[PDB]
Amino acid sequence: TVPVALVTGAAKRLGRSIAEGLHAEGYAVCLHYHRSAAEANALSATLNARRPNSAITVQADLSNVATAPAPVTLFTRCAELVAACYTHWGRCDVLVNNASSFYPTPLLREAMETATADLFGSNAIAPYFLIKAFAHRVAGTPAKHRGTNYSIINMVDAMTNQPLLGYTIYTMAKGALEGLTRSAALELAPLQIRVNGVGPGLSVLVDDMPPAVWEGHRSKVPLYQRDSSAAEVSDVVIFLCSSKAKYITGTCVKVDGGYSLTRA
Amino acid sequence: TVPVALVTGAAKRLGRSIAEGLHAEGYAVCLHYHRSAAEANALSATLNARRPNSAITVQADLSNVATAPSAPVTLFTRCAELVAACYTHWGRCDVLVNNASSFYPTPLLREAMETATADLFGSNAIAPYFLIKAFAHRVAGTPAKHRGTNYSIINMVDAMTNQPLLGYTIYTMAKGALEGLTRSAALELAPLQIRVNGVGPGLSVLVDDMPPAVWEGHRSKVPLYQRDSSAAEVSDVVIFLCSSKAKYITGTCVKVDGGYSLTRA
Amino acid sequence: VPVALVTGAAKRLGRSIAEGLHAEGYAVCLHYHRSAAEANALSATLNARRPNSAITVQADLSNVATAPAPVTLFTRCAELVAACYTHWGRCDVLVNNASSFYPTPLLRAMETATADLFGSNAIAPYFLIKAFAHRVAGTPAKHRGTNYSIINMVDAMTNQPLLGYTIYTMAKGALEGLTRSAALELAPLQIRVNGVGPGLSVLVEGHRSKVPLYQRDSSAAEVSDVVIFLCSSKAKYITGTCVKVDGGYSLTRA
Amino acid sequence: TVPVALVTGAAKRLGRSIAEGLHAEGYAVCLHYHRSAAEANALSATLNARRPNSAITVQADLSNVATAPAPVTLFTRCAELVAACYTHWGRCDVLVNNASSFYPTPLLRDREAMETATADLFGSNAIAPYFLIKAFAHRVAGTPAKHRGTNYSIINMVDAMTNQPLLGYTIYTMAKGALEGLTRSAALELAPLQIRVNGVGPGLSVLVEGHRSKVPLYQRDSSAAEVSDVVIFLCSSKAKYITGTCVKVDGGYSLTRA
Ligand SMILES: NC(=O)c1ccc[n+]([C@@H]2O[C@H](COP(=O)([O-])OP(=O)(O)OC[C@H]3O[C@@H](n4cnc5c(N)ncnc54)[C@H](OP(=O)(O)O)[C@@H]3O)[C@@H](O)[C@H]2O)c1
Ligand SMILES: NC(=O)c1ccc[n+]([C@@H]2O[C@H](COP(=O)([O-])OP(=O)(O)OC[C@H]3O[C@@H](n4cnc5c(N)ncnc54)[C@H](OP(=O)(O)O)[C@@H]3O)[C@@H](O)[C@H]2O)c1
Ligand SMILES: NC(=O)c1ccc[n+]([C@@H]2O[C@H](COP(=O)([O-])OP(=O)(O)OC[C@H]3O[C@@H](n4cnc5c(N)ncnc54)[C@H](OP(=O)(O)O)[C@@H]3O)[C@@H](O)[C@H]2O)c1
Ligand SMILES: NC(=O)c1ccc[n+]([C@@H]2O[C@H](COP(=O)([O-])OP(=O)(O)OC[C@H]3O[C@@H](n4cnc5c(N)ncnc54)[C@H](OP(=O)(O)O)[C@@H]3O)[C@@H](O)[C@H]2O)c1
Ligand SMILES: COC(=O)C1CCN(C(=O)c2ccc(N(C)Cc3cnc4nc(N)nc(N)c4n3)cc2)CC1
Ligand SMILES: COC(=O)C1CCN(C(=O)c2ccc(N(C)Cc3cnc4nc(N)nc(N)c4n3)cc2)CC1
Ligand SMILES: COC(=O)C1CCN(C(=O)c2ccc(N(C)Cc3cnc4nc(N)nc(N)c4n3)cc2)CC1
Ligand SMILES: COC(=O)C1CCN(C(=O)c2ccc(N(C)Cc3cnc4nc(N)nc(N)c4n3)cc2)CC1
Repeated sequence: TVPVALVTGAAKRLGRSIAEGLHAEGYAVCLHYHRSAAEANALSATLNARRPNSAITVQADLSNVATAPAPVTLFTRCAELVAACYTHWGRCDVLVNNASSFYPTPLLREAMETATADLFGSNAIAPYFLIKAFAHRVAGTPAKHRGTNYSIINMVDAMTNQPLLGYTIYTMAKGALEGLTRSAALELAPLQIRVNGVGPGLSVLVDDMPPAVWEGHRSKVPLYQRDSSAAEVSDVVIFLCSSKAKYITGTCVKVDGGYSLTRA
Repeated sequence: TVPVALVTGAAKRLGRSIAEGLHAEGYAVCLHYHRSAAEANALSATLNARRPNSAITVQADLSNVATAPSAPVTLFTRCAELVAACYTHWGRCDVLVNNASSFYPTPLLREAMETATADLFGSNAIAPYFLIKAFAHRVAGTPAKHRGTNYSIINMVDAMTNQPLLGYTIYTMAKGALEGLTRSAALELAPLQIRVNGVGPGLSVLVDDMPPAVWEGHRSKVPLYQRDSSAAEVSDVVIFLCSSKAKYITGTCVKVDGGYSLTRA
Repeated sequence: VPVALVTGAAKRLGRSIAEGLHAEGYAVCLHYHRSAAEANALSATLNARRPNSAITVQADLSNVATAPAPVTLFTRCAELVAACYTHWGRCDVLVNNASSFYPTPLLRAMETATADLFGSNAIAPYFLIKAFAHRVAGTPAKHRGTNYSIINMVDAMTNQPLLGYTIYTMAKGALEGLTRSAALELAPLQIRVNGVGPGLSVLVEGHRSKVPLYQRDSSAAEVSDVVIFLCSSKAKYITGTCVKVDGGYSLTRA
Repeated sequence: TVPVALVTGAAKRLGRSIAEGLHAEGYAVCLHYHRSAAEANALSATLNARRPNSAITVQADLSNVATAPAPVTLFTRCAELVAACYTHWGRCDVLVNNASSFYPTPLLRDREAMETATADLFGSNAIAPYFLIKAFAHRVAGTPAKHRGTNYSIINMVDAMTNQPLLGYTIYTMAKGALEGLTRSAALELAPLQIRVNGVGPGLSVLVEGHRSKVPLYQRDSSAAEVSDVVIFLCSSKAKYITGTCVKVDGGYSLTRA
């Protein structure tokens, strides 16, 4: 039988590239989305056309809030994402924690608050609950029926040790996700679940600024003097999920073109 | 003329030693507590006896939850009022030590878990963020000519979290976040000359609620002295980092672990 | 056909790296110091699979002068890179794998130990990288390869130092520095410089059981496959980074 | 009883500040120098004037080369530095590995040049510290327990910025990486003898406007005292639970990005 990957925030950009990369290796893919229903469903369509019954889409707000049905908690919503894989395909072999909100939370001058739950939920708390659910399902599976290549990838940030000015909550949340990578790798090793991180520097940079400014930022990357393509990140995620990487756990791989080696 | 330090979770153990260490250097100290009212008030008494009007106590749950007042009171508001208490009482707040911290297992493998999330993440990460925000807002709001000359924020982190304690995921995640806060705040608050640094104990003031051989077993693994640290062995470092001699240090984490993080299984 | 230079290629991890690269279509220059038999045997196997796809070169990578004026380590390193160019006209990949490893205790010979441990693990890699880079720079842009990659074999565990191994540990620390410095300086020439750090691999029960994942040391392939990936064009945005291949061993504490 | 500190490259700048800081705490200080005899001797004079017999000077090339007397090896020269403390004062409590050469060794465009460069940069920054630590430890081990000092401390002067390497400075950067490894390895091995081994890493200090303005805190390089005071604290008994750690003294400079 065919292995299953759950990719959060899979609709576009890096998540899509990760979903596509995994699909190209033969994985059936559960495509999580929050607001990008159209893009997610379009991606599912493409993948199901190449290979029937190889893609589904699930909607979830991964912010640390209760939602409307008692109210539904984030944990419950995370458990149902993993469950959707089991209900549809009877398994979940790979989890990619990719979904992530990203915007300023300045230290210096119902916003703020919202911001805390959105940024911490998507980047840190939801990944925790998702890993918990993922692990619970593997533990609950009889050893003889388990998959042979369980892999969890956390999308971190190569640059957060050189924090982006005004992005504290985001930076804090990636710090937490790094901790989750290490703690989960240790605790889930007995179940042969590998937990690793991939950290982009600058990838698929949006040109929503003066062209010369866009160019200024990307030119700072020592290698190629440009931001990465989506595939340049996703191919690494795909390798780490492959059985050739089966001795790697608890580690974060920078995919940053040497950007973290720079100084002001 | 007397500088003011806010120390969270100041009632006992490391927080108390930090409060005492800062007080010994001339600081007036605002002693935060959650459940340890007796201990906090006793400590305040001792310090006020040595030096009148050099200690106060404030109560606050630093968990990421709304509390009862009218509208519910958010964590952010509660954090702001901690900083405000220093300004109301002494007209200043020069040092913040994010020490308060909950610490217990949140296993990945087999109502509870949810209060756990808000308690562990609130105390270790979210409250420090809001506390730093409030601290910084008050400095920015103070006219340059009236500002203190040695602003210092110390976050109590963990020297061992890169070698995670089995079953302590949320706690470990939260310290990870606090490390991020240290670095991000240091960069952003540098223009205001607010230094933000971390102190990371390994094993300190270990309590023996286990067979003696097991207790001795844990402490013997520390390469230096084969023992856990005293409270002062940690707090003295916090105090140095707050001193003006350490005024070029910001955004860094100092391990106080007797070489424990150098070990392997 | 692209060319890889693998130092200490005769056995264990170096052999697995040489084999892994060869399986991807690389011609491979197999460096050895004392293991002539093993190196030549490996060359034979590879040349049998694919004619003219393997050669062997001998060099002491210790920081000493050797007999011919005496020959310096730098010269010896330059000749290793040169051997690739003389034979195949190119050198696309360099894997700094050769490494001596033994106690240099601080608490109760020592001088050859310093030159051996520091030379193989740090100084020779530096000279090798220098020579490698010089040859790429000297090649006209239109004739250059499209996937230049240098991999340094580091150690996942050296931040948790092995008791009594100071010089070795120092040397890996230097090799890590080399990885970062070289990655930055050679970026304009599109030469990627990265590190792979094993924890416990191909151990010659108590020790291996401490590895959280699988409770065993790794196989050679479990390390070499990662080296091979980093050399592939799919990894072309990775430079200046070290990848631990340690089954979570560096996450442990006493 | 008067404790003794050996400070390498003690003649000027940070080393001098470290020597002065330690002396101000009551230490007798052995001032190592290579080429700066005048400055070293002038510093010794000042310190001996404040407190008779509290300073001496010793000359040594800490480069990884043999010198003229059989030729004298670096190891021997390092052992004699530690020995000089014992001969003069009967003890050596603190070692500060401060001496360091620092200049470009470019990977991209004189063969003898590059070779003395290797031995000079690696010797001073890494190999000599190793031998110095070895000698230092040997002397403590050889001292009967009842006669040992109570606050043994070795400080290695590292670099806060080497993870963001200075372009063209490979050998130097490699050597600091080695010194970091030495700090960690020595801390572990020498823990049983209660010898603490730590690192201090400046970012930009006592620079000889564009460069200094990049430091987030104060937008300037540090003073010598802003670094040396930290070295002094780490050697104090209040820091006696700190070992195997590197303290950045960089005004947040390592937090920056291009
Ligand atoms: N791009 C870079 O240069 C860069 C650099 C460093 C690290 N990274 C990391 O790499 C990963 C992917 O990068 P990216 O640029 O592709 O990310 P992105 O486009 O900014 O976000 C990816 C997806 O996350 C989902 N998301 C955001 N908030 C959510 C929430 N509260 N609940 C549920 N889903 C939410 C969104 O889904 P919907 O659209 O469906 O709403 C979005 O499509 C992220 O984890 C990021 O932190 C990226
Ligand atoms: N001790 C060690 O071996 C060790 C090791 C590594 C790191 N650390 C770090 O060093 C710091 C102090 O260590 P410690 O052992 O002295 O800590 P601790 O005794 O376990 O906790 C300190 C105080 O934190 C307060 N606290 C806990 N949860 C709170 C909440 N939800 N809201 C408000 N206050 C809360 C408690 O105050 P009340 O008693 O008033 O309720 C407690 O007295 C901590 O940040 C810890 O993470 C310690
Ligand atoms: N094995 C592990 O558990 C482990 C763990 C961490 C890191 N590593 C790293 O991974 C790499 C390979 O590991 P390994 O176990 O395969 O290494 P290894 O067997 O101990 O050594 C590999 C080769 O290095 C060569 N070599 C040693 N000293 C030399 C010198 N002075 N001049 C020239 N060549 C010299 C030897 O070549 P000859 O036989 O021809 O003389 C030897 O075959 C090393 O860099 C090591 O540091 C390995
Ligand atoms: N200054 C900074 O911005 C900065 C930044 C990062 C790290 N650091 C570190 O902090 C330490 C001190 O900094 P600094 O700027 O004061 O250093 P420095 O002035 O450049 O050098 C200090 C001393 O090292 C000695 N020295 C150099 N090569 C030697 C050799 N081959 N043998 C014996 N002695 C040798 C010299 O002694 P003589 O004059 O007697 O010949 C020199 O006075 C160094 O370890 C450095 O790496 C400094
Ligand atoms: C108002 O709009 C603008 O013009 C601003 C865009 C943000 N700005 C940047 O400099 C900036 C810094 C880092 C960036 N990245 C690292 C790219 C990027 C893009 N999307 C992301 N998404 C997530 N979730 N996480 C990331 N780290 C992430 N990162 C992008 C822009 C300032 C200008
Ligand atoms: C029942 O079996 C279990 O599940 C194990 C969990 C950990 N156990 C400990 O005894 C224990 C006690 C103290 C420890 N420390 C690291 C000391 C300590 C004590 N209080 C603290 N408080 C806070 N806030 N943060 C800390 N890092 C902290 N650390 C570690 C393990 C019991 C064994
Ligand atoms: C000739 O050497 C000797 O005198 C022996 C002394 C006792 N040894 C070990 O117990 C020991 C400890 C750790 C080991 N490993 C972590 C495996 C290993 C085996 N070979 C290696 N070779 C190199 N070059 N580098 C390594 N890190 C390396 N690592 C292996 C043996 C080392 C071998
Ligand atoms: C012979 O030397 C030369 O060729 C010059 C070339 C131009 N230089 C600089 O721009 C430069 C770059 C960085 C600097 N610093 C980070 C300050 C500094 C000054 N002296 C030092 N000395 C040592 N030993 N180590 C250091 N890290 C060190 N650092 C100083 C000057 C260095 C001096």
